[PDB]
Amino acid sequence: SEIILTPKEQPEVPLEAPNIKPDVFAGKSIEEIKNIQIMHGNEVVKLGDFFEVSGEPADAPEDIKIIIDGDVYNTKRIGQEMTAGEIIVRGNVNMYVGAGMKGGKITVEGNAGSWAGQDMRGGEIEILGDAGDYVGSSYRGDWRGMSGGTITVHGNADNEIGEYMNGGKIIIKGDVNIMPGIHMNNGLIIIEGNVVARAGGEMAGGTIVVKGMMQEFLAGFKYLGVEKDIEVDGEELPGAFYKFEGDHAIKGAKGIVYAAVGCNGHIA
Amino acid sequence: AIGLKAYPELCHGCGNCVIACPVNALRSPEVAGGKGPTDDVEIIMIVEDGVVNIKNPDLCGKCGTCVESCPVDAIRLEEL
Amino acid sequence: MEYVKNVVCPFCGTLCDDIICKVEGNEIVGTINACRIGHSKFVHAEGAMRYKKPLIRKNGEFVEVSYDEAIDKAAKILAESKRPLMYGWSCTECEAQAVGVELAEEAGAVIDNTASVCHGPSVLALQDVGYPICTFGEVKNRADVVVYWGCNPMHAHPRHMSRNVFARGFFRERGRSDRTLIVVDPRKTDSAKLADIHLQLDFDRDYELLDAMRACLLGHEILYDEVAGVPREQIEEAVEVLKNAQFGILFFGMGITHSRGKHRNIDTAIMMVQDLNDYAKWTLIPMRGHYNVTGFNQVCTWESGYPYCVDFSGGEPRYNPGETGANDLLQNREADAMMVIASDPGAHFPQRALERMAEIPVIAIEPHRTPTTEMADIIIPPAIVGMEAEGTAYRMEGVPIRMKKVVDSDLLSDREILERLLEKVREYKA
Amino acid sequence: CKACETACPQDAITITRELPERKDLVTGEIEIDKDTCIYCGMCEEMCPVDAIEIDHQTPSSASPVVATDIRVDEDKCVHCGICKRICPVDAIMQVCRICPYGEYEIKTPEVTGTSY
Amino acid sequence: EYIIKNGFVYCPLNGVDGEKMDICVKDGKIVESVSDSAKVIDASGKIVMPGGVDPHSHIAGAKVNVGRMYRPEDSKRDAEKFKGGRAGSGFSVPSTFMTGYRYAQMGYTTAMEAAMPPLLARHTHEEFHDTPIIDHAAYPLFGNNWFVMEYLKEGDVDACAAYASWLLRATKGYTIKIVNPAGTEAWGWGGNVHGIYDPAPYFDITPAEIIKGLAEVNEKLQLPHSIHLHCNDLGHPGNYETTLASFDVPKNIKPNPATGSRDTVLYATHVQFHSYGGTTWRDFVSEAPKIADYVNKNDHIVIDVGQITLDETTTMTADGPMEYDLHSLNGLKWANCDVELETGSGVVPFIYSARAPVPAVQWAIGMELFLLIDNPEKVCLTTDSPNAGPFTRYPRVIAWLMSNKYRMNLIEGELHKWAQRKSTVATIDREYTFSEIAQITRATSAKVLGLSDTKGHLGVGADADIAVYDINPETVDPSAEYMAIEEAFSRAACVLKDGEIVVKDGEVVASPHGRTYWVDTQVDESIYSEVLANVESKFKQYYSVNFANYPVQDDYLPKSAPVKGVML
Amino acid sequence: MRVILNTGRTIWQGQAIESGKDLKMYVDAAAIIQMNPEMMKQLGIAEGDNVKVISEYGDVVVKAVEAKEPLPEGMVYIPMGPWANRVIRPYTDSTATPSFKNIPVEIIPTDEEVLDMPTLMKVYGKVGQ
Ligand SMILES: Nc1nc2c(c(=O)[nH]1)N[C@H]1C(S)=C(S)[C@@H](COP(=O)(O)OP(=O)(O)OC[C@H]3O[C@@H](n4cnc5c(=O)[nH]c(N)nc54)[C@H](O)[C@@H]3O)O[C@H]1N2
Ligand SMILES: Nc1nc2c(c(=O)[nH]1)N[C@H]1C(S)=C(S)[C@@H](COP(=O)(O)OP(=O)(O)OC[C@H]3O[C@@H](n4cnc5c(=O)[nH]c(N)nc54)[C@H](O)[C@@H]3O)O[C@H]1N2
Ligand code: SF4
Ligand code: SF4
Ligand code: SF4
Ligand code: SF4
Ligand code: SF4
Ligand code: SF4
Ligand SMILES: [Cl-]
Ligand SMILES: [K+]
Ligand SMILES: [K+]
Ligand SMILES: [K+]
Ligand SMILES: [K+]
Ligand SMILES: [K+]
Ligand SMILES: [K+]
Ligand SMILES: [Mg+2]
Ligand code: NA
Ligand SMILES: [S]
Ligand SMILES: [W+6]
Ligand SMILES: [Zn+2]
Ligand SMILES: [Zn+2]
Repeated sequence: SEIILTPKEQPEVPLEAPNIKPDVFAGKSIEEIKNIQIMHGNEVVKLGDFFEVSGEPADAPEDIKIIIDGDVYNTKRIGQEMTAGEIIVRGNVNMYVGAGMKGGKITVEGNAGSWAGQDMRGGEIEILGDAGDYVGSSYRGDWRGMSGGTITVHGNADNEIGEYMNGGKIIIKGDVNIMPGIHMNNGLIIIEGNVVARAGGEMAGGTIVVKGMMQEFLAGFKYLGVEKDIEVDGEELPGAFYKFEGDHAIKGAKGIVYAAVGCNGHIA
Repeated sequence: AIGLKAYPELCHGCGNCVIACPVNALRSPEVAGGKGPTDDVEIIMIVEDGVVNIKNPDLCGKCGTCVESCPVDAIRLEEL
Repeated sequence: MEYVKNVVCPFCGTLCDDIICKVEGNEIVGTINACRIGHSKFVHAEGAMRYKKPLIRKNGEFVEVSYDEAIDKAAKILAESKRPLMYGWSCTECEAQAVGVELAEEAGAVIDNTASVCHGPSVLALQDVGYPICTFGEVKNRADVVVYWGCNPMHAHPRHMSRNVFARGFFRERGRSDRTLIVVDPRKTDSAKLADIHLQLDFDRDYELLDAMRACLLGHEILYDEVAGVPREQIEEAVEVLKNAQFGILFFGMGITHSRGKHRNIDTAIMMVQDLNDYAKWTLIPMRGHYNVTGFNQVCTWESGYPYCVDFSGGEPRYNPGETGANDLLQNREADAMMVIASDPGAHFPQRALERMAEIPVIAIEPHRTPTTEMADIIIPPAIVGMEAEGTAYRMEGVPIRMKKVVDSDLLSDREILERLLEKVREYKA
Repeated sequence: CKACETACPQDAITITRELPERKDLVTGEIEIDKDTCIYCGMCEEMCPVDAIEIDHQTPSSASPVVATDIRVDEDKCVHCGICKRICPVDAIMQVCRICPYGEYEIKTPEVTGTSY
Repeated sequence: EYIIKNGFVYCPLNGVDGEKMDICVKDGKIVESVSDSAKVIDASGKIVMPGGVDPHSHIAGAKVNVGRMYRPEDSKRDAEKFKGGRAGSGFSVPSTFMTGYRYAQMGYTTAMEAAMPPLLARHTHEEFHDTPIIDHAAYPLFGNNWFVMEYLKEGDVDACAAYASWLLRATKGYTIKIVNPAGTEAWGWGGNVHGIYDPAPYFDITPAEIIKGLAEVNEKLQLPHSIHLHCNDLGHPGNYETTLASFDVPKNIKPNPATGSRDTVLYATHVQFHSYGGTTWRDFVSEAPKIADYVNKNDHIVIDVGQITLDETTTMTADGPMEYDLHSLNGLKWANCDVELETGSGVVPFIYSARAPVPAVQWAIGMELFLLIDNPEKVCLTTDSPNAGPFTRYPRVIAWLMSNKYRMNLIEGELHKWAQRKSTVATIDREYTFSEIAQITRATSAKVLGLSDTKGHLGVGADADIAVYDINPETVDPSAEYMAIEEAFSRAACVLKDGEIVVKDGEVVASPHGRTYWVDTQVDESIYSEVLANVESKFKQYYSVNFANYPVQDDYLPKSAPVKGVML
Repeated sequence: MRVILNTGRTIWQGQAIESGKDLKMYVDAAAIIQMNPEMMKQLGIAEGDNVKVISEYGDVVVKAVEAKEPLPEGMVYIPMGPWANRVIRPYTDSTATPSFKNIPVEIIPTDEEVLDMPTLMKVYGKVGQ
């Protein structure tokens, strides 16, 4: 069930380890896991070369729990496209944690880099620290992004979280920077802290909730008034919210920004 | 008398005056179309070694169009 | 003295091809038609260092070596590197850029051009929402409304206005008088001084202004009574100017790629240009900087499928700007070696990236003394494209024009240097 | 009514209300014959709700007119009749329909809103 | 030399239909006999055909690379690196090295880029240099050219013929391409033309007059290929009448190639998109029977279909106004490029979902065109790649044509029922033979392009461009085993290119550069000098480059292969 | 004084880079800060006086110059170059492109000298290899 990865000294040239996921670890002895391939720059190497490996094997990915007992700030793509099981990282991760994930759960106990949960389809990612740009985003050029799952950031995130979101749910308990929900089509974003600017820029649908303060907003939204005790995608919200519909720079736009009245009188 | 005078040290070589001038336009179809002349032509001024350079001041009719086209006051109509 | 005509200028993306070069001896001593910048490249400035031979830094002091030694030391650096960065490209010709793509492939390198510090954000935006452009000739002969948005052509593309605005076109015989000129810039630039309309908006607020403009355009009311420092009433007056155009061209530049929002500033601008076409013909052109930044993005795209920030580490080409871009690898300390060609990141990268260049092997294929050569370990001087070497370059709107060889040089061209660098990188890997 | 919002010594109250649009409390027809119109501007000046707009210009030999268009914005017009009475060349046709057709064409206003 | 022994040879131009027979090759040519020291390629139980010849694809140029550059998501879905060769990416619009490799894998050895803007011609030729193996050519665009419109309005066909002569030499091009004539010029102001009698703004010449005049020019310079027509009113319900009217305009022009065996004056491309009935998208119906029957009765026309492959792909055309309309419909990212005095272009992604009613009907229309046209010598296999689908799907198009079962499985399953209700595809039981497919993938294209002396056939004198497919026609059934047909035409067992082995067991094993065919024409000195004096005058006034820098220089053609039009 | 730092092109800085970045011409064209005349008087400086520019990200000494292209109130202009790039914002927000324009900085007069091109680069401390 529990397979322990203890990281050695992390390299300046980052690692790419898409193969660190329950789906690959299933049905493998400890030694075969040491021999799983990962990338180290432009060189193909073995997982054993940068991690000690202990624990007990298992045949099915849902019964597998990967624990990375140490900081892995310079390894990318952990949990990429995992379908089941669990990953727990006792430290930081780099980019693409859980990208393309379909099921299971990842817990990062420190920070995550950009593109955490890119193209997410299902499952859960929980990041106890701060996150980078493009939480739950799409890929360059693609107009179809995240379609399902849950991402929860307990710290702060940066720019363009939920870029082209098309389903699922992102929760930032901290602050975000600019353009949360840019080009959103569907889904739910809840920012419990503040937003600097451009919440919902060019969104066509979906719902963004801001419980803190938006320093600036966008003139393409129509003010519809105030709603109390709204409930969105199975989530219960107390208090009153200023309600906006946009972004009417986009044709047929039906997106909704809710902004808490207590800190957003200047937005109305 | 009022005449055309160049201040090359302030000049950008941008070519707006060369193209804007109707005398230059009349004599050189390429200048009329915004190009520097490649044909040999006698026109009022050209951009040479990166700056405006007056070659035939006698053809200047002091209309003022070039001056309107210069943003940095590098070509002017003034005494002498 | 010799007068060489129809020369193509090797500086900015205007890529003027009507330059006259004055040649005395085997040397370019003057120009005609070239602007102040173009002239300064063609002619040698006295006291300016023109490297005659390769150089290598042996601990703390530069020593002249031969081409074979410098290339050999450079090839070994790239061969043994596990995350090499191959950056620059915009100021050489396309066939050298093609060799660079193959060399990045062989070395498992990341190849990237100045787009990553320039109109890269426009690339990201056009990949997401589109790219409605035209060539200079349609502007000159058709353009009814000409906008310069966050660009200062009088200082950065000096002949751009004379060739596209003051020029008399087929349907625009009166040149400047037939066109409404609009400039959008927080400064009253010398370009803005010539404008009929100068929107002197608040900096970092273009995205907000473009949102109001687009909502208005599609029939909606503007929420706030002032946006980006521009009162509601003139937002609407400006949208009407654009809607009533017969042919509109939006030239845009660094004012919105470097500004807050970056690629999303270009995004909202493009889509407005797109939507304006239900009322009036409208198109846009990014004011690409170097005379052949566009040429690299073309070559790299058609050879690999991606335009810049291309990572060959896995063999396969991969592409994610923000991870695989020059400044990303340097500032996050991923790159363990760097090869610069035809570019000056020492002068033109931010502090945090220079801190990393101080720690790693830097190769510089460069003819002149620059801040990058001051940070370089190996210096390899080449023949200069457009003066001493010929090849393809691409104008800012995609028009291909061949650079000319005007005078001879004993130095090797970029292409020859890269092909020798590529041969011996293969030697080491075998 | 928002009395409590005003009265609250702590500004603790938010009262919102959506009022009907002006067009929906008013009914009539208005047309301007622009060929008859000589652009004297008197209707634009007298219109108390600024519903009439004239595209003024300086004449040129190509366009020897002092204006190129005139328009009435029916989102603003309340059909008071002033313009039609002041027009020196009777180029404006205007009739209010409130009294004959008001029951059918003007919906009784529903005033909506919330409190917090 | 090589001897390829005991293969079932299919070569329609020389009337060989599956005979067991050996093909002899020496120094890049097919020969009558070779020394017994020749190397043997065993084709026992396998099909032997000429190298494929694609007459219409978008593989090299500005319009193509915009599609590549602005679709990184298309590259991420399909990125590859073969051990011996160059990396590449792009499912719908592959990079150049991938493009040549993948034509080669399916046994194609010649492919023509169908739309090149003259001012951007260096771009096309540069991408050709990086496209391995295939011989190639490019079609410059003329149907919205300012010089063409001005000359033909005055009725001066001789001057237009001199202009075209100069332009084909200067851009190193091969055919007079025509896309939405006059309409793309109208798109320069944001409009379009509707029907063949609707003139462009200012220039005041109709589509019909442009088509006729250029057909006239085409044969007056005795070009190997005919005019290559992309009709007005593309992709709109009810346009079949505009198409049929278009087909009649040059019928009274007499073909006159100086090179090759072409006997047709009109080549109509991807006409599936021009076979639409109804009046809006909801009463949209197929009118391919009327189109197919026009083709059957008439001898002056060759077509290609532009078959829907039911993929997520990318559209890219010189039909600017149409692409903006398509972007208006599907809301997806849109690129555009108007080229001064010459043409325009647009690029939009499109998802041809089988479950959607409109793509279902369009799929049927193309199948109807293949099958209701009786004579394969009048039709070519195309997907207007990538507009209707990537060229990698030619084997699937073959499989569909060869199998009643494959089609009905798709009709009765994923295809929207509009394919049955709004077309006749379900009632059509015809299956193509291996000979008819070799005709529509080799012979018709080679013949009509004027290359049948050296391409599209296995006779003595032909270039040694040959494909061997691992199919046994005596033992395998086209109809039931359709997935074996598709898989086998996808990865050729052996391919030779100019006598050299370039593919083995589906894998690319060599990367030679192919030739660039262009057309060499000569016109009376006096006509030519006067036109070039006029051309240089408009360059000085109205172009944004200088006349001296415009023509494609010789270094862009390392492998120049001129073909003769009219001389002296 | 807190001001907004904007950076970019100048015809003189273009002439200088194509003449030579080792030349004095380049320091004169790129090691400068353009200011409105009212702001220079607010700071008590004249043309030719030097200014210390400090930001969250670095610090630099540049020569004060009166802007011939007027700036909005509160904005200053340093041409693109290594002096400006001592102080502008490096982060790319996952786009690869730094924030070269519109950066909050603190400016104060100084008697320190402007660093010439090779001396400025030694601040980064290049170690050979
Ligand atoms: N603060 C700030 N910083 C910026 C910007 C800004 O606006 N503000 N702008 C950014 C932008 S857009 C850009 S593009 C960069 C500038 O991009 P850079 O590439 O740094 O621009 P240059 O300094 O002109 O560098 C071009 C170099 O190529 C050399 N060269 C010329 N011809 C040839 C040739 O044929 N072969 C070779 N090998 N070399 C040749 C020249 O000597 C010169 O050193 O600056 C960026 N940095
Ligand atoms: N002389 C010279 N010419 C050059 C170069 C050079 O170094 N020197 N380099 C070349 C290169 S690489 C390039 S990319 C081009 C670049 O050409 P440009 O795009 O003109 O680049 P910049 O001059 O950096 O910026 C142009 C304008 O953007 C404005 N701006 C700043 N902030 C904002 C904002 O928030 N909103 C708006 N709307 N505008 C803003 C600035 O005021 C400035 O006037 O120039 C090329 N030409
Ligand atoms: S003045 Fe009138 S004429 Fe004399 S130059 Fe300037 S423009 Fe040409
Ligand atoms: S003068 Fe004013 S305009 Fe004529 S060039 Fe020198 S600068 Fe450009
Ligand atoms: S403009 Fe750009 S290109 Fe035309 S000259 Fe001055 S610099 Fe060389
Ligand atoms: S409560 Fe509703 S009504 Fe009584 S006052 Fe406050 S608002 Fe007017
Ligand atoms: S008043 Fe009668 S005339 Fe004078 S303007 Fe209003 S309408 Fe035209
Ligand atoms: S009617 Fe009373 S209101 Fe309606 S327009 Fe004439 S005046 Fe202004
Ligand atoms: Cl000077
Ligand atoms: K002036
Ligand atoms: K120089
Ligand atoms: K109160
Ligand atoms: K009034
Ligand atoms: K691509
Ligand atoms: K055109
Ligand atoms: Mg995207
Ligand atoms: Na055309
Ligand atoms: S650039
Ligand atoms: W640039
Ligand atoms: Zn077509
Ligand atoms: Zn086509």
